[PDB]
Amino acid sequence: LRLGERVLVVGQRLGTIRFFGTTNFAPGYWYGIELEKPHGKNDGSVGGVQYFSCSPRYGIFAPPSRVQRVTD
Amino acid sequence: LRLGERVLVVGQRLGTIRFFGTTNFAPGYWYGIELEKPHGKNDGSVGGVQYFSCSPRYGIFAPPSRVQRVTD
Repeated sequence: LRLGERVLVVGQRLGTIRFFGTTNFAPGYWYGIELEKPHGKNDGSVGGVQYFSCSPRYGIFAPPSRVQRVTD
Repeated sequence: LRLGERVLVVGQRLGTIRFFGTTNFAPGYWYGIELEKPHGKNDGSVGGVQYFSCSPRYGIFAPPSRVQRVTD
């Protein structure tokens, strides 16, 4: 890992669960989460299909394997 | 994990290494990274102390354990 190298940084963002269920963008069950900061990718909808509703950029979707309670 | 519950979502952000070295904010060696999106926490400095320089919010710092090459 040298200077200039493109990388991926692993981290956690705090948010609130606003949805859990199947979706159109992918198989499986997904949590829809509203972050505290504009670090998200959507407003609760994906490709026009709504799942939950929040301000643009604060919305995000993640599989159970990437969601954990703060108290854990 | 019910609706309304506050949680932590684990994810990865893409970025470029712009620094590696010791710092004032904490012991150990830290990578300073400039993300592609305003999802960071600083402009390359922390508490007035500069390490690298980038636009506000695109800068972030992370320990070796949380940084990985894209090709991995």
